[PDB]
Amino acid sequence: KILHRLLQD
Amino acid sequence: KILHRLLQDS
Amino acid sequence: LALSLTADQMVSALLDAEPPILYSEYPFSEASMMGLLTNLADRELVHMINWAKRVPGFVDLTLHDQVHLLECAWLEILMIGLVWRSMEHPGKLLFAPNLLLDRNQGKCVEGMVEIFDMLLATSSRFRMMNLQGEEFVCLKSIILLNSGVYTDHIHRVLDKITDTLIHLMAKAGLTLQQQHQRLAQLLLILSHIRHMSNKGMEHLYSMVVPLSDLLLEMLDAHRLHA
Amino acid sequence: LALSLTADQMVSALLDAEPPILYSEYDPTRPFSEASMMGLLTNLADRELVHMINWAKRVPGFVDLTLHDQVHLLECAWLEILMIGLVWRSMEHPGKLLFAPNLLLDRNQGKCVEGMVEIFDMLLATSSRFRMMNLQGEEFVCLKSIILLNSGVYTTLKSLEEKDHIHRVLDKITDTLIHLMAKAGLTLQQQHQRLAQLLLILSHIRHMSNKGMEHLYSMVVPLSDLLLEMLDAHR
Ligand SMILES: Cc1ccccc1OS(=O)(=O)[C@@H]1C[C@@H]2O[C@H]1C(c1ccc(O)cc1)=C2c1ccc(O)cc1
Ligand SMILES: Cc1ccccc1OS(=O)(=O)[C@@H]1C[C@@H]2O[C@H]1C(c1ccc(O)cc1)=C2c1ccc(O)cc1
Repeated sequence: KILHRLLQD
Repeated sequence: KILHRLLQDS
Repeated sequence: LALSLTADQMVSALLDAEPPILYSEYPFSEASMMGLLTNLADRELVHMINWAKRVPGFVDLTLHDQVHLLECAWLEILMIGLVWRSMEHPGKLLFAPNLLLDRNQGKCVEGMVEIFDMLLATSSRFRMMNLQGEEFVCLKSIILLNSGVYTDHIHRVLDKITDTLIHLMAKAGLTLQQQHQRLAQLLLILSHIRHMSNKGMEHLYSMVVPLSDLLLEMLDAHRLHA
Repeated sequence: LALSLTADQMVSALLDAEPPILYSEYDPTRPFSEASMMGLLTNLADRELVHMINWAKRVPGFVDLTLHDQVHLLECAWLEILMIGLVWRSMEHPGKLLFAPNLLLDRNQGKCVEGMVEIFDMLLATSSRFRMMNLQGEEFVCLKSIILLNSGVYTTLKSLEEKDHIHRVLDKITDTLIHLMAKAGLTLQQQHQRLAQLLLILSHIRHMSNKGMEHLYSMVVPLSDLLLEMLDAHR
């Protein structure tokens, strides 16, 4: 869930 | 094409 | 000639050219369900072609150009009509007056559930906005001419239909701000209808049914780039 | 939370949130092939996605959404956003696509990978269409924000609540666009016409995205882990 992580900086 | 016919059809 | 039309003449022309609402052949397996839709869609295609000829500006195009627009926009046009028919039937898709389907019935075919929900979503979105028939016929014509133009005369006509849409909104007593907001809301929906069409044809050209020689001819137009 | 923005404030917000124009790795010594071409594009897109994610955070209204909804919008709109950015960069380079300042390609170089020249011509046609209408940067950043909030707004009682907020934001971006066109000295039928013209192009951008992704999830030349994750959302 990379996108999920990056959206959480 | 069959579509050609219908577009010129009466 | 279509450019010389007034906004009221535009609407009147578009309303008068409306295809009739056809009936389906009088539970569902994947084959029968697909059979009914294919038959219904095959029959509708004939009226759409005659409807297209009466869309102001469409006859001005070469036969090559007419065929191209129809090939690109046919499912979009079928879809917006369906969504419009299902206006006053929340939760259901009214494919025909004798064929009113819901989610669970859409699960009969592999991958159709997803498009059903989108179609239902578009319908309620139309319901929420109180989409009027005058606006609907304008939208449907836009689909025909815009899908797909980038695939000048057409843009002159597109501007005209835009003029008509705003003219309708001004008639209904909308303020200037409400006018462009509503215009935008309507055209953005067309983006989703395009999406539903593309995903729909993704499956359509993988399939069971007999499928019309005309219907396969419309499908073959989209396979060329699969 | 951000509906209290004037048009001018909306614009600078969008303009200051703009991602940079990233560079490729080519290298015009390498004779180029389908694999090299695809690698360049994949590496490029992948790095752009990181900037895109962080740009989205700065789009007014976006962070007011749940993380789930944020994920979904980006999963639906990423290629659309890459595409319109591509089309925008290439506005001053007719018959060419400026993937990067060092990666400028024509349709013939698009033939290097199968089924790509068709989308290439469409991207070209869109780029020219923008040049023809003389699209403005202010109009562009608005368009791109619209794509982000609209491409996956439809596709619970709380899920309908988030939808209404997005609609409020989109209407605010419409107003902004109209505001811009009005200041340019456009009439009113002109504003409405231009508004309609721009939004209709989003349909084509969606079309290119769908057809684009249709080819991408048939594959050779390893997609990045973030790109695979985005790509997986559309099966
Ligand atoms: C995506 C998909 C998967 C499986 C089967 C069909 C699929 O395509 S779909 O997106 O749902 C599509 C939508 C809708 O159901 C399909 C369909 C249609 C058209 C032709 C045909 O041979 C079969 C189906 C619909 C429709 C039909 C008639 C109308 O007047 C209006 C709309
Ligand atoms: C349709 C298709 C077939 C074969 C290979 C790729 C295909 O997709 S395409 O429509 O051309 C697409 C468009 C454009 O080239 C492709 C592409 C891209 C994205 C990710 C990837 O792994 C490979 C390509 C483009 C792009 C790239 C960077 C940008 O900043 C903006 C746009």
